[PDB]
Amino acid sequence: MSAKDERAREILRGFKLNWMNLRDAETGKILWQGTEDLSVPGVEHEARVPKKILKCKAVSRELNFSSTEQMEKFRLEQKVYFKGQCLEEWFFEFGFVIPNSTNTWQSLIEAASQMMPASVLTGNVIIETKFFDDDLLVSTSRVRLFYV
Ligand SMILES: O=C1c2ccccc2N[C@@H](c2ccccc2F)N1c1ccccc1
Ligand SMILES: O=C1c2ccccc2N[C@@H](c2ccccc2F)N1c1ccccc1
Repeated sequence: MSAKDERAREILRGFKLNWMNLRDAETGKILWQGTEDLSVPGVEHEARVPKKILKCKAVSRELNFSSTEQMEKFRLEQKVYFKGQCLEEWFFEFGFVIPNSTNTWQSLIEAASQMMPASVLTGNVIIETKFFDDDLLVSTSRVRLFYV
C-alpha cells in the first residue's frame, strides 16, 4: 500500500459524476443524457444510444462532476472495445480541479476508418474510461452500449 495508492482512493472517494449528455456536433442536438454515475468502477453499466450516432463525424460531450479533492491534472483515457479488441482511443485533459468544486467539462469527440453497422455492434461494444490525476490511476469504469 503506497502513498500514491492511498491518494487515488481518496480522490475516488470524493469523486462524483452528476450528469452527462452527448450531442451531434453539427445539429447541436441531444443524442443521450443521463444522471447515472457511469464512472462507477466494478460494475458493467449499460447504456442505450441512438443508431444515428454512428453516422456522426463528431460528438460533443458535456459532463458535470464534483470532487472534494484537489487534482493537478485531471484527464481521461477512453477506448472502444468490440468483442474484446480495441478499435479506437482518445485522451482528454481537463487539468486543474479545485477542491469542493463542481465543474462542467465540454469535449469534442471525432471518429478516426469505417463503421460496422449498429445491428452488429449492439451489445458487443464496451467503452472503457480510465480516470487519472496526471499519472495516477484513480478509476477504471466500463459501459456496454446498445444501439437503438
Ligand atoms: O465520455 C464518455 C463517458 C464519460 C464518463 C463516463 C463514461 C463515459 N462513457 C462514454 C459514454 C458517454 C455517454 C453515454 C454512454 C457512454 F458509454 N463516454 C464516451 C462518449 C463518446 C466517446 C467515448 C466515450
Ligand atoms: O459507439 C461508438 C463507436 C463504435 C464503433 C467505433 C467507434 C465508436 N466511437 C464512438 C463514436 C461513434 C461515432 C462518432 C464518433 C465516435 F467517437 N462511439 C460512441 C457512441 C456513443 C457513446 C460513446 C461512443
